[PDB]
Amino acid sequence: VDVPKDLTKPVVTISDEPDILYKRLSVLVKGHDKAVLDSYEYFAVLAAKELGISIKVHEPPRKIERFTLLQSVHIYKKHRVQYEMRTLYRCLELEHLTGSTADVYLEYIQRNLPEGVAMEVTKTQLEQLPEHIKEPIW
Amino acid sequence: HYVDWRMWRDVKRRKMAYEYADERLRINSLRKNTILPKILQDVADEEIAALPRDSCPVRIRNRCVMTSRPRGVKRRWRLSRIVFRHLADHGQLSGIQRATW
Amino acid sequence: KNRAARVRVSKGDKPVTYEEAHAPHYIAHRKGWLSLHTGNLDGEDHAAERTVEDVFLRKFMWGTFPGCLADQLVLKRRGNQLEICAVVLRQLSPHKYYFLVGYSETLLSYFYKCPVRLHLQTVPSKVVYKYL
Amino acid sequence: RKNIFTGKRLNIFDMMAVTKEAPETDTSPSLWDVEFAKQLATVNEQPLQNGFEELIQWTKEGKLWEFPINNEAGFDDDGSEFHE
Amino acid sequence: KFEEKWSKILELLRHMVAQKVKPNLQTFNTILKCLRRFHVFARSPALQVLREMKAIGIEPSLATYHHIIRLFDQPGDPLKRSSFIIYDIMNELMGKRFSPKDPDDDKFFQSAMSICSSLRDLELAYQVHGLLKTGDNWKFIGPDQHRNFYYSKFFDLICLMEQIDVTLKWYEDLIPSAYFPHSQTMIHLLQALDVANRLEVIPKIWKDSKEYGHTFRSDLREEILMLMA
Ligand SMILES: [Mg+2]
Ligand SMILES: [Mg+2]
Repeated sequence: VDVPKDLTKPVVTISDEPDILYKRLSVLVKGHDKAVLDSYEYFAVLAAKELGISIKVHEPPRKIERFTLLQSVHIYKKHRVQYEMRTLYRCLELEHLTGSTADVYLEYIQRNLPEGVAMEVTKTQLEQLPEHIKEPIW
Repeated sequence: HYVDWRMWRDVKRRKMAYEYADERLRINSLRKNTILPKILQDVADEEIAALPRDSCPVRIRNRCVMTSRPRGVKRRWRLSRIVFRHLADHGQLSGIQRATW
Repeated sequence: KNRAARVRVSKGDKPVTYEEAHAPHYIAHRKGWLSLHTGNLDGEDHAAERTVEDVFLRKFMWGTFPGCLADQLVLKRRGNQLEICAVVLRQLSPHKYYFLVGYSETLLSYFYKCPVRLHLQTVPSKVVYKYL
Repeated sequence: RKNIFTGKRLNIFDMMAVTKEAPETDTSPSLWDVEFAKQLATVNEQPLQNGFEELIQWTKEGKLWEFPINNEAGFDDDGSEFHE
Repeated sequence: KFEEKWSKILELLRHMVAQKVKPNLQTFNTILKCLRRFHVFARSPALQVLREMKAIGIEPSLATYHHIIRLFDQPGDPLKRSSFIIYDIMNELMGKRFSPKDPDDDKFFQSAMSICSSLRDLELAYQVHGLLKTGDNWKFIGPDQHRNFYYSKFFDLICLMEQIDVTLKWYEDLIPSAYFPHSQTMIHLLQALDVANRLEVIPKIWKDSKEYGHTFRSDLREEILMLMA
């Protein structure tokens, strides 16, 4: 029964400036845990579907970096300990977005990036020919 | 409060080298070409040699930041093999596991 | 014989937690990592500074809550935030816990220039996984 | 059956059609004005109500990064141009 | 006496107009706050001050109405004038989002709810709470002791004047998420359960009472046992 009566919605102002057009966004996420990337993918894909964004997911091949260290503090060179760091990937490829749509989607999924997961967002922006290149001056 | 006097000497070298880096780069550029006159390049040779010895970057040593071990240090973590393994074997380094394949 | 992080068999009377019972070759098999950040991912920077910070925080919390911690810390980093998750005991009065949480969150936020939260979970006694 | 707003009023103060056309913005506030503005921020002061509100407060104070992430946030190398 | 003080105040207002000084919101709020000592003599004058504000264009804030209801709400059984004022004030304030204008804006809701309990009008109380919940008005509830007083008076009026089935919904939503109940509010809830002939809930009230720090309150323990037996 104790429910808010009216809610102040955040003010979104439509500007008089034209919006940016993104042909593609490539959201590459890196992690040490595959199940955490599975959960993040499900969340990211569901968010895209609910917002009307075309999304395709693929898994780039994993990178395993290995290195060797001595076993003992002193001598015993033949005995080693070998460590590794596994980097797993998931690539969300969004298409045909505007600057506003990308700004909202990226803020939403980036704020919910789980601990231990990095992201590299490659943004392809559609532009028109510079005004100076329309015709030669010579 | 550094681990030992050796670490403290490296701290001072890194500080002095930082302060003189621009001057050393400018003078060294005068010497690393065949364009400028050799008379000028000889005076630059003396000038860079007169700078304090602890400004020379080759004297800096990558010691373990925790124990000051001068060898067996992994550059990415700046830790000796012993200290790195202690933290890794206790599961305290994100994403580092024992390798088997 | 290997020694690293192996609690050795006693008479069957030494209580060990789940983390202390698992040797280093289980760190990605049966137990997870006590710290999660991006420093150690491929192509990522600042692994060294994250490591020093983690070592300091584990020392800071051990001395700031003396005798209260029931197991190892779980350090989480999300963007700018640092979240410390600690399993503590139910011996110290709640007033002293609230004081120490307000003190540690403020002092650590000013030391590492980032928002720091401390999430305490209390247990009646140390959780015993097995008796070695 | 009479509304409290309808009735006799004090006519000492005449009806002010508009406010002051230009305030003294250049003049710095006195200690009284600063302190009075601090009392108006307390009536509306409440404890954080949920996790979202804590994140909102941090963002307003400048403690939390603003999303979407901009790797050059707060760094405009003296407003220099590419040709410089 | 009031008449002399009123003349003095009016003289300053006439000095203010003579010097071409325009009154702000605080000018009127101090008049109303000062007019609270003269309990029954300032009622009509205070309303004149409010009517003057609206004409000039100064919009009454929550503090303005707080001072008025405090002036009009003195220890009197009829509360006939108080009844009219609060009903009219609530009609004006319905669905108004407020912003901090006067340091006393935070004292309105506790005073409004206290009058609703004195009048024992649940519909008026729901209007006051409705105003608190619109937009960001909830932030004007005030410090902790203000918040506890407001909710104590509000929940005590619900238990008394509303069906038990709705009272229990308000009980679940408000406690502990909104406030921690006083031992006397548990007694009122037990009395409401008695009137409704719903005594199967008494064991639950005891459990909740122990969880809210009333395990060793003598008054509460005696009431529960008496009702059960
Ligand atoms: Mg060397
Ligand atoms: Mg061996």
